[PDB]
Amino acid sequence: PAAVYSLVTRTWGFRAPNLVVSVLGGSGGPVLQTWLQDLLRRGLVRAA
Amino acid sequence: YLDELRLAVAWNRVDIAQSELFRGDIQWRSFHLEASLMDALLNDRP
Repeated sequence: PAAVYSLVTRTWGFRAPNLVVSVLGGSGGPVLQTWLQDLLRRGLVRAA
Repeated sequence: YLDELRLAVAWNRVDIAQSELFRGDIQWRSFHLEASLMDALLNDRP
């Protein structure tokens, strides 16, 4: 993966990151209750 | 068939479309938008 990191940093115009969070879950696909939408709509985008 | 977005575009109120689109209670389909854009273009609602 050193090659693909060098690809993303060098060739394509992306800047090197400062913070890598990784959302990793499965709800199965119904609509989620409202405060989870508030959490992903306030905490993982404004900070990001 | 009467729906909500076409009735909102027939009026001039924007906040009804704001709440209906941004509200997460019902996931929106594609046919409603694809039909209602045709009525939005004709009556000059930019």
